[PDB]
Amino acid sequence: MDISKPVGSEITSVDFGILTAKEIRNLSAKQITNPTVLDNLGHPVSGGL
Amino acid sequence: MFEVPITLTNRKFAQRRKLKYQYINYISRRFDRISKQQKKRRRERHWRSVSFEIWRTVSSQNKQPINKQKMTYHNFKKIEKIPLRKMEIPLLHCTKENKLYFQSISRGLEPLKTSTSEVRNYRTRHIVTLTDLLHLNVSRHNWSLAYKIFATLIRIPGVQIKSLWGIGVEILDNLSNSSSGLDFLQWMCQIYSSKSRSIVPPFQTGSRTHTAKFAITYLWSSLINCQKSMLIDKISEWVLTPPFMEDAEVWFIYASCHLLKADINQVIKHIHYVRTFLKICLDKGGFAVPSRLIENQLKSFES
Amino acid sequence: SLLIRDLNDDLSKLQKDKVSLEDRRVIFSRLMNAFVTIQNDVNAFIDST
Ligand SMILES: [Mg+2]
Repeated sequence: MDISKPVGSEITSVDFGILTAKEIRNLSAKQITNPTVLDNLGHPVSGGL
Repeated sequence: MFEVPITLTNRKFAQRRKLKYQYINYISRRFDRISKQQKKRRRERHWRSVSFEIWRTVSSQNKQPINKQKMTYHNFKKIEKIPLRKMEIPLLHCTKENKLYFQSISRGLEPLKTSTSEVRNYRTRHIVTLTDLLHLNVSRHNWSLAYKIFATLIRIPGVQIKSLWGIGVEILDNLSNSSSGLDFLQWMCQIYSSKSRSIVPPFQTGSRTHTAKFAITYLWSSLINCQKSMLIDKISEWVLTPPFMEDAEVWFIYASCHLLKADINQVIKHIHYVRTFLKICLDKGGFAVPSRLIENQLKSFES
Repeated sequence: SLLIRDLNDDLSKLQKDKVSLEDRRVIFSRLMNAFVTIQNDVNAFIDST
């Protein structure tokens, strides 16, 4: 926290609710489908976690 | 009198290969006419296809009927007469013994003396005797001696490792000490699975398309190191690890790991699992039990 | 998930317009199995309880 980095926007309330499968699919960056996490060279498996 | 595990002593054998494949080119060229350099040898050798578990061959059907005589005396000597003089030109550049070899193979006579039998250099002849004694001792069940031969051999700076099956069956039958056949094999695969011609038939190979013998044999033989058990999720963990998709045999290895782990709803998931991999093993060139037998074991399980 | 996507693949390769009834019982057996264990894994996370 830095007195020379002021913030203009302010959160005033929070609403609780439920994520729909439509929202999720739209916002998602990648659909994950592979149980395997790494390969033999320690790189991320594509479509993995 | 046995194969030597060394690159063959050179010059004359290579220039003879020249004369041979060059004359071969001239004769077969004029032959296709009448039916109408390391690199010359290279194109020449190039344009040509390069109750028990029998990896069966390709038998006789769908092959084309016949031919009736192409080659009388007069017609052959027609094809032969000219390319032999073209050969008369560079024969004048090669050595007299080489020229004699060209004359005799071109008459059709086959040379008395092997490449080994005429070979000549101290170190290589000694390596020849070394490797020989290796192969002999391994044949003689003399795993101790043979092991000494192998270690002394691999020491030498000239030997890349064809010799690995020698050490696989060697340490295998040795049982004596040293980090064993499996360790060697998985070492072979770990060092020679990454970018990190004369000598090469299939039993030693490169990892673009199938490296065969050693890989499949450590695979099966490791599943038999589970026959020691009843390790599995290890073996199929590193059969899970590699992508070299044209296998299916590792699909049957996989489904066999699930049948062995299936020997409560967990066991159910293992049985549904093997049920899956048997069909994704119908993916490729089939390994088949009647497989209703596989399923019948799976119903003995469904009990 | 992958495993159910396979059950669903073999399930469609019925007609069974021909096709002898009982496999109906076994397909259901496999489906119940899948639903139960995914539902368990979700429960365990929200929930190991
Ligand atoms: Mg061929």
